[PDB]
Amino acid sequence: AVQQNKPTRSKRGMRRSHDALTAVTSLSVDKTSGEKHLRHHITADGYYRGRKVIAK
Amino acid sequence: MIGLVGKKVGMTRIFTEDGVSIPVTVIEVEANRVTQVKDLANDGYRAIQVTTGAKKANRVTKPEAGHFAKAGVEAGRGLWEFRLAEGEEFTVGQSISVELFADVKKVDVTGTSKGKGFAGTVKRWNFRTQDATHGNSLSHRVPGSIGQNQTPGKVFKGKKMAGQMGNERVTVQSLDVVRVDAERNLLLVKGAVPGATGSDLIVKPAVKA
Amino acid sequence: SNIIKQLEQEQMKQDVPSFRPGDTVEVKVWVVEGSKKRLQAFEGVVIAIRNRGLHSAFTVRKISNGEGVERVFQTHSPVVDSISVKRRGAVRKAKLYYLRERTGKAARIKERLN
Amino acid sequence: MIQEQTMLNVADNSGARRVMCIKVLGGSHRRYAGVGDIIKITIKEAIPRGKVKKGDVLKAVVVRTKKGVRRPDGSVIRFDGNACVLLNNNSEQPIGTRIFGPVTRELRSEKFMKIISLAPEV
Amino acid sequence: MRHRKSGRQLNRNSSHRQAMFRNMAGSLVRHEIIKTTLPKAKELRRVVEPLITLAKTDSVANRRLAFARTRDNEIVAKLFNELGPRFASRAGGYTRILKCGFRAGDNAPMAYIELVDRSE
RNA sequence: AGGACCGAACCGACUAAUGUUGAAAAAUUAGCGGAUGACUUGUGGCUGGGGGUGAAAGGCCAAUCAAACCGGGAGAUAGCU
RNA sequence: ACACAGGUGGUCAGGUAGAGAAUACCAAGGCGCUUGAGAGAACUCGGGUGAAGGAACUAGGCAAAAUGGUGCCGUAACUUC
RNA sequence: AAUUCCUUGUCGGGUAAGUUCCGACCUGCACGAAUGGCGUAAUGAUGGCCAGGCUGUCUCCACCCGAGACUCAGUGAAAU
RNA sequence: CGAUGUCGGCUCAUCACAUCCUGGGGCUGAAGUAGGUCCCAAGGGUAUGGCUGUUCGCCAUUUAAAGUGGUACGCGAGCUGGGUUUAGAACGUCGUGAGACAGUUCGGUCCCUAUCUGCCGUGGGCGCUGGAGAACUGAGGGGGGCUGCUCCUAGUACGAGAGGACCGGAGUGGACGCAUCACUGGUGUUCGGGUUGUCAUGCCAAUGGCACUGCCCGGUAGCUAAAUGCGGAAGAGAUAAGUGCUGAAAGCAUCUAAGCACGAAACUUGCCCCGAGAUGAGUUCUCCCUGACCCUUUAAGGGUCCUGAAGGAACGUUGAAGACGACGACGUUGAUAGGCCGGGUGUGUAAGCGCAGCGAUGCGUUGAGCUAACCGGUACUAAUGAACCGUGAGGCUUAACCU
Repeated sequence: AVQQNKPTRSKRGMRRSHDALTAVTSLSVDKTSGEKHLRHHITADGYYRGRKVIAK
Repeated sequence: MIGLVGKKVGMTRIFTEDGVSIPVTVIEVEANRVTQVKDLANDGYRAIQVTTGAKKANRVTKPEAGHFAKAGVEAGRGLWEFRLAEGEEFTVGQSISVELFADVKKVDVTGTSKGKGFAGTVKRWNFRTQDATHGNSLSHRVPGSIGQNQTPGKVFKGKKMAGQMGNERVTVQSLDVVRVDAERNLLLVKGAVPGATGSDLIVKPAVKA
Repeated sequence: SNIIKQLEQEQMKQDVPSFRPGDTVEVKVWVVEGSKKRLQAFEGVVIAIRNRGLHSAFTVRKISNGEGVERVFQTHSPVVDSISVKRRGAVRKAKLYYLRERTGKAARIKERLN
Repeated sequence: MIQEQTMLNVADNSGARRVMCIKVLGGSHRRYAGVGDIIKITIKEAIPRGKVKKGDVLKAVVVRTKKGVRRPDGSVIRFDGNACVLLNNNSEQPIGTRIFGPVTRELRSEKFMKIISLAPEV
Repeated sequence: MRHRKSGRQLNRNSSHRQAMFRNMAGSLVRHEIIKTTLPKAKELRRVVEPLITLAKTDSVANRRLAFARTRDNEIVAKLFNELGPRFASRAGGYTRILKCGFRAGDNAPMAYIELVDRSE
């Protein structure tokens, strides 16, 4: 239930070798507004696939 | 002999004339068509590689399409391979139908079983549950002990513990073939075969006597 | 499942009479005793009907010279030779399992007559 | 599906009225008796001047069960109450002369032929 | 192990889900576009769209049948008076989900679910 | 009438499960006993350390009790670690 | 020690059903318990249901299940009546 | 026997089978008369045994509903 | 002794063989059946209950059999806590007494979120020498091996009779394991209905909330077992004990020294599964990439421009796949999910209206209405054009061909 020798910083980084974040990896450009957004999501201005939606 | 690749259509029953229901599994066996023949002089073993069904044109890749194009055959949904039995002979592009089982009397059906996910040892290994009362403290379905003491001080290999049950190749042997229907491309075997409905099966003749 | 639907309806018998639970039914059944093939009769109240096409069953409950018997029958079996409805019966449920607890005057089903 | 500790009714007129199963014979770790299976019973109740008295230990064959029997077409036959006929302990063929209630076509064998010579139905 | 079961549980019991979809269906009928989580949108389709198809056939039994579900009388006025004759030829597909990012409070994948006309 | 009966508040604490680096340095949940009495409770007062108090358990006396706590003798003494 | 599932005396006490200050649902009034979103594995906790059997479990019917109200009929041994 | 070592004494009852239980015997290792003897109606969150009912206790587990467990975002310990 | 928890029960094993069963065999005071005894054999199998805290034991009833041991008298960071052995109390006895007795009796807190090894599962990286998509051979590893009874052979062989076979074959069980959901069922708080109390929707009617899903009655799909299918084998090889054949040393005899044949559930295969990290990194098929130009401490060296393939990954709709990754399907030239349409299934004849009745209610329209995960269809909604990763012919030596 508890460790018996203090683990090293080696073993610590080895465990964290997988904790890395993946980048976005490329975010797509709107058809009409020409601005960037996550794919399959609406843009910050509220367009999606070149048509105007929300408009708040 | 060789086998054929089917597809588990589901289960029904077949009332006999003297009133005995037979639980059958319906296996649609379309035209398995040979895409490659393998000889000792090139591969070290005699075996045929068949395909079956049909695949979309845009979903088959260029390696795969070049393989089926060499064979002179329509792309199917997969490639399988059957070892040949020393006096058998097939050609590439030859179609094989359920008619092959018109004599066989008893088959072996190989599929992937239904995946039950991470299963505990009561489901998985039929361990027996400890007391459900009489004092028992948080250990009802747990595996108990897992080994001995200082001697060995290790858990032995292949100790039955919990983990992924299901979703693996299983072969059911010696199933009685009830009907061969060359018209509808069907094979009715007596019993349950592995897999959910629509799963790919592999039906060979029975190797047991 | 057009394969299975096509394949089962090749076996379904055509002249199964319309009955509903509550009905007193005589069912004639092929009973084989060595070489002779007899046909015996089992009359009782339908207490349950499962409709699944070929896999359609129905449970008939008799009180046979003593204690009570429930035969579940496969409707489309070749064993089940005849079904005839003796007394049409008026109940409100669909599965009459409460009658397992009642005998005699309590287990008494009104007649339907419409 | 009769196991140890199960109180069965008695179908013949041997004198017993209510028996208890104490073993299911016929194999090692065998759990259940059933359609026409032999058990060993003890007699928990008797009528006052029957052939078998209370606390005797003898054999019986199960003739009806609440669980029921399955026919080869898929049809089941459940009764309402488990019942046995008390066979003789050493050389079988049972004690009683009448048999009450129905029995099933799965005592159609050599020995129990006697039991289905009696037994007003099936 | 779940095989072929349908219906999200949504970390609620059955009565809180039922109540929650009753409110949220009421809000989508009322405002015609609401922002919710992406799973709650995807379940809201299977609650909301049957009310529209019930509304496509106006009768006293369907008004009462859509007032047992939904439990609000303004809502069963807009269904049967506005939305039912609005769709009226549209066979399913009364509502679209538009994914719209993540919350700030708990990083949940939001989505705007809206009715499929909103031509106003 | 009743150290009467059933049963809430109220007082308690018989069983089980949880909890056991707790939500809690003794509880929670489900049942449980008493419930007009030798009851229970508020506010104040009195009894003090070989002393109190005790329907008695070596119990209780500020989460401490086969002799409280604080300060001092005091850096007790320790053929032991 | 905590913005702690504990402890803390008195006073007011609506509706319907109910014997009732129990209990259920409500009014006045006050709250949603200061981490959320998913998924729907084992296992743990709190629960629901269960074929046939029905204490075979076990140290032991522990736990669970069962019983459960009002009126009337009826009610044994033994007894300090 | 809350007392008995030998001892699971012996006989009887209950049980298919009873080191426990009830009745009896008496060879009381090592009861016994206010450190009370023997009875004793009622009472007991008292000890032991039996039976009816009842049941997932169990045969032998199965499924379901919820809270964690698992993944994501925020905060962020501990024994060792 | 700056703590190595000690009986018994449960769960879970694992090895030994001095073998309980099954298998082979020699001797028998072995007629047969059943035995006794000894050799070989560890594949698999190897009870449920009463009593007791008990291991043990006795008893009851099974069974082919209910093996004997080791594993901290296996197993308390897996469970229990009945016994022993804390603190309370009492009996018998000992002591004047405090107390004491492995004498008895009643009551009596069992913590731990796993770092490392191990183990069960499941992925990421890199390697395998151009990249990629598939199919494979198979080194090696694991699973599985139990067995009763009935019938025939044959009431033959044997025996005076009673009784009663070897060898061989057919059937059908028990226990165990794998799969599955067609059947029989369980569940089915997501479907339908009945019903009690109360609250609300103005009210009647109808509904909804809350009361364990309020209590119930049924029930789809899925999951499931008590359900239903299948399995353990035949055969081959090398043998153990054992039995021999020919045959000397030893002109006989002799199974062994040369040579040869049998011989068992053990051994190697046969059957099922994993499996190229098998660094010894294998094979086969297919697909893709056929540009220029500088610099130097001229190397399988570095850089710039142009190109970006096969394919993968991401994203989305998701799945009888799933803890998460992973795996599978589909992304508009599209049935991947939702909705919709038709069907099925389940419940059981809705609401409104009409009629009968004083009324509760009943009847007609009406097997009505509503129907979850099911089945068959349907682009209505959502699966976006793209971007991202991956390159540009793949080293050296030697050999055989360049027909």
